[PDB]
Amino acid sequence: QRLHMLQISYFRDPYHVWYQGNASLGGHLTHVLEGPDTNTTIIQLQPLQEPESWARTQSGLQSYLLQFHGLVRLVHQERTLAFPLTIRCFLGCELPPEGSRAHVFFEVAVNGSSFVSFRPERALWQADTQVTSGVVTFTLQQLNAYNRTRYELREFLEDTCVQYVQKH
Amino acid sequence: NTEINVINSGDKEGYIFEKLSEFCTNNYEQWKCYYDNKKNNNKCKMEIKNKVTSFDEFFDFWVRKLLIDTIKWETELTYCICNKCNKNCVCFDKWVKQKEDEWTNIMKLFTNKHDIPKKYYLNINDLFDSFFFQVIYKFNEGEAKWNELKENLKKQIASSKSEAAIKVLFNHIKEIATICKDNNTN
Ligand SMILES: CCCCCCCCCCCCCCCCCCCC(=O)O[C@H](COC(=O)CCCCCCCCCCCCCC)COP(=O)(O)OCCN
Ligand SMILES: *[C@@H]1O[C@H](CO)[C@@H](O[C@@H]2O[C@H](CO)[C@@H](O[C@H]3O[C@H](CO)[C@@H](O)[C@H](O)[C@@H]3O)[C@H](O)[C@H]2NC(C)=O)[C@H](O)[C@H]1NC(C)=O
Ligand SMILES: *[C@@H]1O[C@H](CO)[C@@H](O[C@@H]2O[C@H](CO)[C@@H](O)[C@H](O)[C@H]2NC(C)=O)[C@H](O)[C@H]1NC(C)=O
Ligand SMILES: *[C@@H]1O[C@H](CO)[C@@H](O[C@@H]2O[C@H](CO)[C@@H](O)[C@H](O)[C@H]2NC(C)=O)[C@H](O)[C@H]1NC(C)=O
Ligand SMILES: *[C@@H]1O[C@H](CO)[C@@H](O)[C@H](O)[C@H]1NC(C)=O
Repeated sequence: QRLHMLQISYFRDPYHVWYQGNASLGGHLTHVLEGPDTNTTIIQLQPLQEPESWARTQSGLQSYLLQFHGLVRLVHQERTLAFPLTIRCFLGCELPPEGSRAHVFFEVAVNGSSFVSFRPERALWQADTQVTSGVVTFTLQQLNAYNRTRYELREFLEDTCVQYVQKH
Repeated sequence: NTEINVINSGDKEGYIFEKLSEFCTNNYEQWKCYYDNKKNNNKCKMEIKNKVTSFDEFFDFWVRKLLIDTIKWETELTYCICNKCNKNCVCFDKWVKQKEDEWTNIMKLFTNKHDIPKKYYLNINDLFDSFFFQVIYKFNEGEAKWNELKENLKKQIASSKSEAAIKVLFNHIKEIATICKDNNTN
């Protein structure tokens, strides 16, 4: 079926963030994420992954959070963002019953409004807003510039996420 | 509190030696920072258009620029590892010493080993994750220069003996200046 992941990031200013998130396999809640940028707790509510494998997953998620915060700091330093600000990342993978290729997504909203989203076919990010701005253009330039934010991200969704669904 | 005299290179295109020309042959920023444990009002003051930032803003700028300049200097000094090449070598060594002084002055705000917040004392992995986008932005082939830097810091920690990325970085830059100075003999 599916694995969904939700991350809400509350920025009081560029340098401090409170994260609140969760993940669900099918209908129910499997993971919870909460805490300040420096000390974010990530938990699997059920022992889906063995200790070593879970530690590896936690490591990857912690690296992601540091990089995510870094991008927000960069956009602010280069283009100016209005704080306080909330960012919502909603992502996942869905395996059709028929057997076709998994549907994958990563949608970003800022202050409750659609902002950018990932398009896995060519591994590129696009604007979801019709309001053009220096902020949107700059953020997309950055997201579309690196292997990390393009190909590695697509692999997380199409490979890591899909394999996780097939396993549990 | 402390006084930090910062040698800030530009934010524009040019040779690092040319950008820091007056520093190599001798006009950069005098800061004053204030820090408290439970107080969130931790601010820095820029004297001489003078500014007031938060400590976190100043510290992010300082680390981000230390990382950008390291990469800029290393690419300029790798190109010649010539007359300006020996001059570039002398200015780099002068610059490493200047950056070590800046770091020790910043550290005076703490005076504790366990009590230096994780936020300002990140390991190699954390530092390289936190500053990925900020440093990478500046450079053509930035992703590769950043990975090269991380691997070289990882080699430094392996050769010496978890611990702060800035201290490993100082060891890496001090080594570049040593190789650099030794080569300027011939
Ligand atoms: C087998 C186990 C796996 C299953 C895990 C399940 C656990 C769920 C945890 C519960 C909490 C849910 C909420 C967290 C969701 C995070 C998603 C992780 C994404 C991730 O790690 O992507 C990596 C790339 O990072 C990046 O792409 C970082 C770049 C940042 C991009 C930010 C997105 C846009 C934000 C725009 C903001 C701009 C602001 C302007 C207003 C992929 O790499 P990898 O993990 O495959 O490893 C490759 C080794 N090299
Ligand atoms: C995301 O939403 C935030 C609130 O939901 C919003 O923050 C609010 O921004 C305004 C304007 O910057 C602040 O208002 C203050 O500043 C203006 C400046 O002209 C003064 O005239 C006002 O009197 C006031 O002092 C609000 O205080 C602030 N809201 C809160 C609760 O702090 C962000 O700007 C939004 N960010 C984005 C990117 O849309
Ligand atoms: C993660 O965050 C919250 C935890 O409760 C969930 O969000 C709620 O979703 C239900 C529908 O599923 C809505 O009725 C609520 O109004 C939502 N809350 C808010 C504050 O808007 C969410 O379902 C959790 N799980 C996932 C996978 O996102
Ligand atoms: C760092 O680790 C955790 C957070 O990652 C802190 O413990 C948290 O305490 C608050 C308040 O009691 C809770 O809301 C969290 O959910 C707790 N987390 C866990 C894992 O139990 C801990 O106190 C932090 N320590 C320091 C010194 O920052
Ligand atoms: C990015 O990934 C492609 C493979 O899809 C590869 O050719 C390229 O060298 C990678 N590395 C960088 C830093 O671009």
